[PDB]
Amino acid sequence: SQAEFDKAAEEVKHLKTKPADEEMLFIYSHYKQATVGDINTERPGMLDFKGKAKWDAWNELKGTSKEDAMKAYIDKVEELKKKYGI
Ligand SMILES: CCCCCCCCCCCCCCCC(=O)SCCNC(=O)CCNC(=O)[C@@H](O)C(C)(C)COP(=O)(O)OP(=O)(O)OC[C@H]1O[C@@H](n2cnc3c(N)ncnc32)[C@H](O)[C@@H]1OP(=O)(O)O
Repeated sequence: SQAEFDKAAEEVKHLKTKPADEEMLFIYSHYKQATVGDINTERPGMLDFKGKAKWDAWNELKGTSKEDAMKAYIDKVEELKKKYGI
């Protein structure tokens, strides 16, 4: 793992706003892969925007490598910074 990623996790959660879905979706899938990996949970079903989008976005990366997902995750947090603050 690469702690800077977790640090990014704190930092992103500090964003004075909850970013737009796409940006959220990226952080979510990247964080979910970066930490969990092979999605093995269920499909929310009930909700779409917050249930399938964020599950789908992660299923779409089901077999990735932590560290990479971290770089992109963190780099996304950096991108967010510009738009939302951090
Ligand atoms: C529309 C579809 C995509 C977005 C769906 C919503 C969830 C997206 C998670 C990705 C990160 C979102 C960051 C938004 C928050 C900010 O950027 S700063 C926000 C100021 N806003 C508010 O106070 C209102 C919104 N706040 C929140 O959502 C936070 O209070 C939050 C709940 C994130 C605090 O986290 P915590 O209480 O510690 O844990 P959970 O409540 O379990 O976290 C919520 C979901 O996010 C996943 N998660 C946890 N930590 C991270 C990091 N670092 N990156 C990405 N995702 C993270 C949790 O797993 C949970 O999702 P899930 O398990 O999929 O249901």
